[PDB]
Amino acid sequence: KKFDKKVKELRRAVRSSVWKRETIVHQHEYGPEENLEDDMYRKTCTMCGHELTYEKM
Amino acid sequence: RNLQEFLGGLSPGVLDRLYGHPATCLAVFRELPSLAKNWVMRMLFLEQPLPQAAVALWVKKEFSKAQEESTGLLSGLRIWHTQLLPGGLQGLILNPIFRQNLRIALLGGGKAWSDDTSQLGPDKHARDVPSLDKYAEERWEVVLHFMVGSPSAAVSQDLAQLLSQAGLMKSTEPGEPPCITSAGFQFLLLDTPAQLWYFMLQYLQTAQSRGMDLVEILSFLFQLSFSTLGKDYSVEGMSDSLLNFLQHLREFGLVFQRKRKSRRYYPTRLAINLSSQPGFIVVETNYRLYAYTESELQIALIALFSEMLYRFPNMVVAQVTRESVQQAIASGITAQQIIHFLRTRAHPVMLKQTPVLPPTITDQIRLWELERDRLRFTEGVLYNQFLSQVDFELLLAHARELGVLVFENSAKRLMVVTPAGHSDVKRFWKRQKHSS
Repeated sequence: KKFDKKVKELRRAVRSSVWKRETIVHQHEYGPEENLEDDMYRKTCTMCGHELTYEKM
Repeated sequence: RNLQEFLGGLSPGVLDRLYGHPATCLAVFRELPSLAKNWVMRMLFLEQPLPQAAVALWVKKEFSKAQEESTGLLSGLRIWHTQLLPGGLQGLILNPIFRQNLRIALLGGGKAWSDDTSQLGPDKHARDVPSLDKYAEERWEVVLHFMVGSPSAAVSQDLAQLLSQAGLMKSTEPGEPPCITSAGFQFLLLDTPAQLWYFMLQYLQTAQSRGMDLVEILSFLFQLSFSTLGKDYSVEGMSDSLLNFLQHLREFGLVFQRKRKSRRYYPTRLAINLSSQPGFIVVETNYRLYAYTESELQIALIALFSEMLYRFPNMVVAQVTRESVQQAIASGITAQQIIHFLRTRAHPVMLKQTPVLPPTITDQIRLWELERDRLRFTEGVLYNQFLSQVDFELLLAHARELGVLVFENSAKRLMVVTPAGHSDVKRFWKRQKHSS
């Protein structure tokens, strides 16, 4: 049991130094805009399906 | 608003007519700052103007700001007028009418403010000071209950119309009783002298509709302010309109009178306090309020911003919780008004401590107030379609000139403007490209 404990206490030390970034980047990379009526332009995000509708002057 | 603000906007003729009554001059003098009073007293017995520099040398250089403020206030109130001293100098001399009336009020002379009181002998139905105080308290409670909307309190139609004109209560439909707004709650939370002064100011503002002389009403009110408690005064010697106004005061509890045709009227304590009691609320560090009150008015006022726990026949035990304060704020009452109300009604025992109220409770209430306003929302239109910085700068400058800009960010070339100015901004942007 002492052998198992003394190997376990260092087993996770190397593991904890492997992963570096935990938060996932959620940048919205919209593709080509689609033109609807009333001068409306819609951009669709390719990462999460996010939709942005706006009016261009 | 205060008395000085109201008197600032009056015409010089009205101010001069006001100074014709010694009672008004004394009230104006007492409303002056501490430094102004010394200047008035020093110049009281002067028949010649004094140089401006000589007056300015009285106060030290460090306190020159107070001297300038006092001089500006005196000039605005037209207590003194600059005199063209020979040789190009400027002389300062008090208003002769104001000075004469102030000397009459202080030193003596002329006729008394009241005609006479012993001509009719002692009053057959005279009351006492406690009776007058009880009558005034009952009248004020009835008025405030009518503001709340309790059917037990009924007042005259014109009094109800006055509240509607003041904005405290709005009548959405005819016949239906009006509903008290947030301004009504703020008025209720105000101190009794402050409430009386605000009501009198509203009456003065609306008096122009009735075509009543402002000078006469102000002089009569100031005379009532200095009137001795428990002493009657002669109704005779006043115009027909003012007596009618006095009748309204009879409804307000300021003046007690047995009958409309009676020639005797007794000013009450509230009328005296208008020119300017012990408190009945004990505040504990555990967010508990102990009130020594029995009238439903005070109980309702406390329950507006607190949760009631126990109601002993001569005591009220309530708890101040976050939810109650949030509900009161949503009703339209700010934390500062609540703190001022608690300080005004604070029990004399709590006055022994250096702070009237514990700092922790006030800080907690203020923090709870900021919880509602933590999030800021602005409806508008966002522009983020700027290809060049120069184009962005011109449009941003135009928006700032129009005064419709809400938010600007030159780092990312993003701007947010009001929807109302969106059409103007779009028209300006179209013209710049078309004319290019």
